[PDB]
Amino acid sequence: VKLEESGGGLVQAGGSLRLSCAASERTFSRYPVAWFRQAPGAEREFVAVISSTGTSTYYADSVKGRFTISRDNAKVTVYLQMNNLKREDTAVYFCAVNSQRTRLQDPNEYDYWGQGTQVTVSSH
Amino acid sequence: YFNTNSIASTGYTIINDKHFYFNTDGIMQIGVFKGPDGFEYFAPANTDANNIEGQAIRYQNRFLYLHDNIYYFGNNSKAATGWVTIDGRRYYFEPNTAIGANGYKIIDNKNFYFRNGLPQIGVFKGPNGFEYFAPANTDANNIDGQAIRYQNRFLHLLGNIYYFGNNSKAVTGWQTINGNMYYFMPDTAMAAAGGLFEIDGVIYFFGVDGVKAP
Amino acid sequence: QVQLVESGGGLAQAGGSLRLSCAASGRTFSMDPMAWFRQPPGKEREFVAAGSSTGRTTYYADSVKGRFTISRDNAKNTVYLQMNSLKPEDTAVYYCAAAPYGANWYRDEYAYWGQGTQVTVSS
Repeated sequence: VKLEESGGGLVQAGGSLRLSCAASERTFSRYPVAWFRQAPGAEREFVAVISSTGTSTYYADSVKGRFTISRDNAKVTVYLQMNNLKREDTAVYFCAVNSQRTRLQDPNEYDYWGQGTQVTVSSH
Repeated sequence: YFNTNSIASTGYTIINDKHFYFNTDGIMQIGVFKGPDGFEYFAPANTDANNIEGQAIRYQNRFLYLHDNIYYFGNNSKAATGWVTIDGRRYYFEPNTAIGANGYKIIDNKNFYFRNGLPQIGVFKGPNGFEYFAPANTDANNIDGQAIRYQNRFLHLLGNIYYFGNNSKAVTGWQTINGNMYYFMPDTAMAAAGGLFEIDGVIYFFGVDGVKAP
Repeated sequence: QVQLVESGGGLAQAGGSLRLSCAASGRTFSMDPMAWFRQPPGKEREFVAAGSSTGRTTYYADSVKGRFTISRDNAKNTVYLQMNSLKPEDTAVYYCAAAPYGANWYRDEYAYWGQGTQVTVSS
């Protein structure tokens, strides 16, 4: 209740996409939001999380320096800026809200999720 | 004291060896109320042996549930008050109402924390901070759910971590213990542990032992 | 003299939603908790849902959370079970009970029982 993701798709390596996570209610601003990603049928792995304030962030080692997470509270939206895109970054990307503000690297701990957006990286 | 020109009275009232309870404004009471023999169940018409509205009834060795209140009735059809033992567990019922105890409660200078008449085991918030209401026999032959002396020491319970100061109360907020920083949540006194937590709009990483990574 | 009479049963289909009613007569239950149990065929009677007269306390069987909702009208001396997102397993006779006297409301110790009404869910 209720996250809508957009901004994924196909893209040549070295390229850049910006992901968006739009929320339905203004109460979204209260909580930290995170991005997770799964390869087909495998784990939802931790990508990044940002504090409710927008002030504070934590990243998985595999995207540190390439990905930036951020939020516009006025727009009740969280973004994932993906730069330097490797082929290995191919996955479905999920954003998710966590009410308890607890164990933020763990998918299970999250209460709300978006539908997921597919990101596919080429080699042309 | 006086009666009425259907009968009305004030308080506990015996009519043809049946029991009734009136409020001081002459209206009949349905529920569990105190009479000279103890608290009785003044029941709605037709609850047992075709009892008349508001008549105390036979109701033996069983619980009674009215609104969100719980009572236990013994062999004599009076509601237990104080400490009573039901199927091997000690329950507690408030002497003034016969209603099951909830929340923090001092009884014979001993502290307990009750859910539905039962002393709960764990770390809960009394008026003077979080105490450790412990299993029976943990320290100085304490009874089940009684707050115990617990000084300058950690406690693991239900997969949580707590630290207790000199006054046997759980510390809360940022704390430094043996060179390490913990943050114990003010709501529950539980250490933040095993991952990333947002504390005051800031993410921190805490080990599984609840120690903050610098 | 006291009866709990169930209605609203019959046939429904997966994902659909029924609403059961239990009308009580012979005494007022305005103070008593009321509850729903069910008996799948071959399986034995089991707990569905229970609530206090005020609505403040309600308990649900794990297999039913979110999907079923107990409620009541003490004016009409009736309890209701609202069954959404129905499934094949939900097929059973449903009985209402009132006035529990055991140590908790999951236990089938209740002073009054309805005769029960059939619920069937297809495919």
